Amino acid sequence: HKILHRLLQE
Amino acid sequence: HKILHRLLQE
Amino acid sequence: SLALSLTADQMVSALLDAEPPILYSEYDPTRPFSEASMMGLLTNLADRELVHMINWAKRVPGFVDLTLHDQVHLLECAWLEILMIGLVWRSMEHPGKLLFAPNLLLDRNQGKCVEGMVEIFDMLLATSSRFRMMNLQGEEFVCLKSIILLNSGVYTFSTLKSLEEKDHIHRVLDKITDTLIHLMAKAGLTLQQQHQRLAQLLLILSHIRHMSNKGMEHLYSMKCKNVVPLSDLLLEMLDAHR
Amino acid sequence: KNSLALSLTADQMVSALLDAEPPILYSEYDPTRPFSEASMMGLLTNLADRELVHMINWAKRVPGFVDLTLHDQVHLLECAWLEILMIGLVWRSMEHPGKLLFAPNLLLDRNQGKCVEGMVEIFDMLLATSSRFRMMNLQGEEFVCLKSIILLNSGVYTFKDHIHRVLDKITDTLIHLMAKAGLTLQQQHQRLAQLLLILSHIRHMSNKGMEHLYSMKCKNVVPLSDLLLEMLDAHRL
Ligand SMILES: C[C@H]1CCC[C@H](O)CCCCCc2cc(O)cc(O)c2C(=O)O1
Ligand SMILES: C[C@H]1CCC[C@H](O)CCCCCc2cc(O)cc(O)c2C(=O)O1
Repeated sequence: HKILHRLLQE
Repeated sequence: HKILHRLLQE
Repeated sequence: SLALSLTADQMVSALLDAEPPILYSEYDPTRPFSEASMMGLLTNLADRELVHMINWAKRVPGFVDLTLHDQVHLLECAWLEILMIGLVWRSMEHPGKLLFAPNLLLDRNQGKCVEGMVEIFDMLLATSSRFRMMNLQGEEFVCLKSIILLNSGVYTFSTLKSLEEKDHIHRVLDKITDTLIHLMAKAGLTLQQQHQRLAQLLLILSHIRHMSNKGMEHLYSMKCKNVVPLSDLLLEMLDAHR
Repeated sequence: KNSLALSLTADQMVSALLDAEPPILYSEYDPTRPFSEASMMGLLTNLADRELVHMINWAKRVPGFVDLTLHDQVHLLECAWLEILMIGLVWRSMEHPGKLLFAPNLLLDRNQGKCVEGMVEIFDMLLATSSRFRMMNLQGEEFVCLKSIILLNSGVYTFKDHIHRVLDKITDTLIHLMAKAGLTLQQQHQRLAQLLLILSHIRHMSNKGMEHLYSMKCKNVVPLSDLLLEMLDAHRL
């Protein structure tokens, strides 16, 4: 749910 | 004046 | 893992192709500088650079072989070091200046416009000077930047399996070392000069760590002083450093 | 003007560094357990103070160091002192997985780290470094090289030509030791890189440690030597 986590996915 | 000066010079 | 199946030429090409672009600042040269606005410019730029950095990281051989949580940790640890090495690289041909962007060159005097900033400027300028002294090559720079991504958090990572995750990183690191030596050998350096230059280059990473540590404390104080709002990404990055 | 350091062979460099090694010191013989935050920090800062005195005398014996001006010697030590203490601690602890051998009679684990606010995080980093060195089979001859590299390198950018030549001589010496130990060329440069990359982590630990020391100064519970206070102040932290 971290922003970094999401961007690393998306 | 620093302890360090004294130690380096002793 | 194709990452470990790359020749030195192929690793260099992969890294060169992965390079993010040089961004412009929204710098309005008519607006008189305040501490709030200069930090406004810098944090805005950092936030935009961070997005490209995340996508660049995905393209560094070996990186996406890691679990997502491991990728998050490595970027959390390395982000400011990676910004900084990039700034220093951009600034190399501008003695006494930091080229945050082609439209935003600042010298140490402008650094004093922000409390606690000038000391950090001086360290960055000294690094740029060192890069210039060494005649650092673009191919060497991209290797070092990928070394930072993979190395900086490798010792601050659960189970015996989480350890295998660390082993892959070390193998990729060794490949990049092989690549650096390959570049130097191609540049006509003797064996002795290759080992010496490799050391010189890797020792600068210690200074980059130091600058990043100091910068992180600076950012924290800016957050506490609350004179420039911080992007949510930047806040979470800072938060990861506790 | 010319430094004797640059004229040394690899064996002479290795021998000079081994001979220069400071002794392993003891902590207090009081067996009172467990510790308090005040008493643990008391023992650690007392030990740091005593090791520092030996460090300043060790540095004077690192080839090329006394060729610098007094002021450059002071700068380098002020910048590197905690890194140098830490690499020494990590080296001493290498044969004790899971523990930090501060002294032969003060061998602590991470749980004991929790006795001090903000300390367990640092213990964990040191323990990781120790484990890494153990897994790389770090040799004493390599260790003394790395330690001298820290002394010369850490402050050099915040000033250099003499220093960089001496650093080069130490790289030559490290490579000498690895070839001597039977490593191929590719293994030598890979190992050289592996060791130097650990120095980045040591810098990180030192920086976290310096913030910890500052907070301890501010909490004003644990007496700190004038020497320790002056080494801390140098970091304007
Ligand atoms: C001068 C330094 C201050 C760090 C501390 C600051 O408090 C952190 C936030 C400012 C970041 C500025 C910055 C932006 C960028 O795109 C690349 C960079 O290397 C930097 C940077 O190095 O900022
Ligand atoms: C665990 C670490 C905490 C540093 C922060 C502390 O706040 C610094 C003061 C305590 C120093 C302890 C110490 C003593 C010594 O002889 C060798 C060392 O490596 C250390 C040391 O690493 O202290």
